[PDB]
Amino acid sequence: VKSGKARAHTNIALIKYWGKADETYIIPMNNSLSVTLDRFYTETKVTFDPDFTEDCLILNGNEVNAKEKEKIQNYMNIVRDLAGNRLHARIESENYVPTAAGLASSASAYAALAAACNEALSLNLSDTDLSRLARRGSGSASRSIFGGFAEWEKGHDDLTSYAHGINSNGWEKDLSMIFVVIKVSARSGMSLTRDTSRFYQYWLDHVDEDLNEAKEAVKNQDFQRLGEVIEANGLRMHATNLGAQPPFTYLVQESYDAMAIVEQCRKANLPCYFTMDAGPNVKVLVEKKNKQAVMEQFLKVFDESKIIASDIISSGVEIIK
Amino acid sequence: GSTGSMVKSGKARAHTNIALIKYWGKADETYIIPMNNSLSVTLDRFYTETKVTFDPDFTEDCLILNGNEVNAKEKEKIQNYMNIVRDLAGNRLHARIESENYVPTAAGLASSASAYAALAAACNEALSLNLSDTDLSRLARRGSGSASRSIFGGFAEWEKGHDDLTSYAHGINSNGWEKDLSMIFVVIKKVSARSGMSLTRDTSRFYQYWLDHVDEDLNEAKEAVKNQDFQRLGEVIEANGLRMHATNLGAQPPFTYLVQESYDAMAIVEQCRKANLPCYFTMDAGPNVKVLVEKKNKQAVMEQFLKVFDESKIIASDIISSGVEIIK
Ligand SMILES: O=C(O)C[C@@](O)(CF)CCOP(=O)(O)OP(=O)(O)O
Ligand SMILES: O=C(O)C[C@@](O)(CF)CCOP(=O)(O)OP(=O)(O)O
Repeated sequence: VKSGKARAHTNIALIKYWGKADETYIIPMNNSLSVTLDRFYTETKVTFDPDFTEDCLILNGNEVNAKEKEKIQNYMNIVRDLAGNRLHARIESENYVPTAAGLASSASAYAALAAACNEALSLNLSDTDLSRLARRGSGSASRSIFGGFAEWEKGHDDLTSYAHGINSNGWEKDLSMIFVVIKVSARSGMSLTRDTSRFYQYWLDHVDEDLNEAKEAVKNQDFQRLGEVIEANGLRMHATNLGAQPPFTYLVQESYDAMAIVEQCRKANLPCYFTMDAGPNVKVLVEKKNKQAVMEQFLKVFDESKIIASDIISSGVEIIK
Repeated sequence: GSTGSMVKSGKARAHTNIALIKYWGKADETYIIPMNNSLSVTLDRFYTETKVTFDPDFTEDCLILNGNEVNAKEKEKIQNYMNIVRDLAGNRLHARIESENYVPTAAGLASSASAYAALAAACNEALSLNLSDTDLSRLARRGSGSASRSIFGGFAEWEKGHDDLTSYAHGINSNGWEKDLSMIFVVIKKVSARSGMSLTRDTSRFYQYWLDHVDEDLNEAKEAVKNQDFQRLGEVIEANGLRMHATNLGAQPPFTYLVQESYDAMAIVEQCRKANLPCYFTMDAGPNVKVLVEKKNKQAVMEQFLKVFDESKIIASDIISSGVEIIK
C-alpha cells in the first residue's frame, strides 16, 4: 500500500488561458499569468492498493459524479503510465472553500492530486514535470504547483507546455484579492469560442503584448501598470465569448455593478482592478494597504457574506506530513 | 381638416429603421456627426405620425404625444430643436406638435428615428421649405442620428461626412430586394443610446477595434446588397452588431445591453440556420433581439421562436420600399 498527501492552492489568471491548441494533452493557444491564493485550497490524500478494482474518489466526504469519476479514471491512467504500474487508488479530497459560492477549482484539485501521487509513488518529480503532470488534468492546475506569480508557457508538446514560478522580490506579500460572490464549464465554453468565435483572432493578436507588459510591471512592482493590462486582458477574454457561434456570456448585471465599484475606488484614490473567469464572480486585485477601504466600498452595495478577501500565498504546492 | 388663413400646418408619417451596420459613437456631439457610416432597413410596420401647426399667436412650442402633454424637460428639448427649424426657415413662428408613435415603445423599440424624421418632414411641408431629401436627412439628423435614415425606404446609408453640410443619409436602390426581406422582433433602467455610445466612444478600450473593421463590414454588406446575397449580408451584419456590443464591454467601466434571454434568442437563430432556415440577428440599445430573414422563411422562423417565447413577444415587420410621406 502506497500513500501520500498534499495541499494545493487555487490560482487566478491575470493574463487568461482561454482556448486549447491541443485538447488531449491540454496545450494552450497562449501563455498565461496567474497569482496563487492563500485562502482557498484543496487537500488530497491518495492511497494505492493492490486490491482496488477501479479508482475511487471521495470529495468532501461524498462520491463524485459520472463525468468526474470518469475524468479521474482517465487521469489516473496517465499516472499509472508514468509510474509504470497498474495500481488503482482511493482518493480522498477536501476543498477549503466557501460552500456553494462557485469558487471550487480544477486548479487546486489537480495540482494537489499530481503532487500527492508524486509523493505516494515516490517519483521525485521536478516542479516542471509536476506542472506537466497537473496540466494533463486541467490546464490551470499547471500553475498551482507554484505560489505567488506564476506563468504557464504554452510550448508545443507534452514536454514543453508547463508553468514556472516568478520571483517578484516578495511583491506578492503586498497584494490581495477580494472576491465578490454572485452553467457552461470553462473547458466547453472555451472550446466553442476557440473553434467558432468571430473575435478569437483579435484575442490572439493582443495576448502576447499584454503578457509582456504584465511581466514587465511585475519586475518593477508597478501596481497600476499591471492592473490596467490584466483588466483589459480580462475583458477581452469575455469579448471572445460574445463572438462565439452562438454567443454566450459568463457575466450578469451584478458582475457589472461590482466592476463599476472598482472604477469608483480608483477615482477615490484606492487603486484596484478586476477580473472574471468562467462565472459572474468578480475578483478584485488590490494592495493590502487599501484592501479594507475597497472592501468597505463594496459593503455599501453587496452583502457582507458575499465579500471575501484572500492574500496571495508565496509558497507553492506542499506535501502534508 | 380646416385651417385658418394665417396658420401653416403639415403632417408626415415616417417609418422606423433598424441599423444592420451600426452607428455607435459621435465625432461631434452637438451637430450629431457619427464616427462612422451606417446602413439600415426601414420597417413597414412601425412608424410615427406627426402634425405640426405654426401660428403667429403661439408664444412657445407645444408638444402633444399620443394624446398627452409632455413634461417641461421634453418640452424644453423640443423647443431647442424647433429653433433649428426657425433658423432654417428664417422665421420666428412657434408650433403645436401633435405626434402619435405607432412603435412598440413600451416593448422597448426606439421611436427616435421615426419621430425626428416625421417632425422634419412635417415642418418642411408646413413651411413650404422645399427641402431636398438630402436636406431633410440633415435636419432629422440634428434631432437624432438614426433619424437621418428614416427619410428613406428599403436600404439606406448614412454617410458620416465631416460637418453639418456633409453628414446625411441616402436611399440605396436594391433592385427591389427589400421586398423579399423581413425582420422579426423578439421582445425581451436603460442607459440611453446617446449616453451609452458616448461613454464607449470616449473610454472604451475596444473602440479602436470597432473603428478598424467598420468600413470593411460596410463594403461587404453593400456588396452583399448589390448581389442580393442574403447569406453574405447576414453574416457580416451579425458580426458587426456583435462587435458594437463588444465595445461596450471595453468601456470604463463596462456595461452591456444584453440579458440571458437575448442570448437564448440568438441560439434559436443559429439553430434555424443549421436547419436550413437562414436568418441573422442584431441588437440595439437594449435586450431586444431583431432577426433579419427572407420573407418566405419568416413564418417558419417565427414558429421556432414561438416554441419558447410568448406569442405576444414575437412580432414581425416587412421592409417598406417608400420613404417618408406627408399625410392628412
Ligand atoms: O484559469 C485560466 O487561466 C482562465 C479560466 O479560469 C477562465 F475561465 C479558465 C480555466 O481553465 P480550466 O478550468 O483549467 O480548463 P481545462 O484546461 O479545460 O481544465
Ligand atoms: O441606429 C443605430 O445606428 C444603432 C443604435 O440604435 C444602437 F443602439 C444607435 C442609435 O442611436 P441614436 O438614438 O440615433 O442616437 P442619437 O444620435 O444620440 O439620437
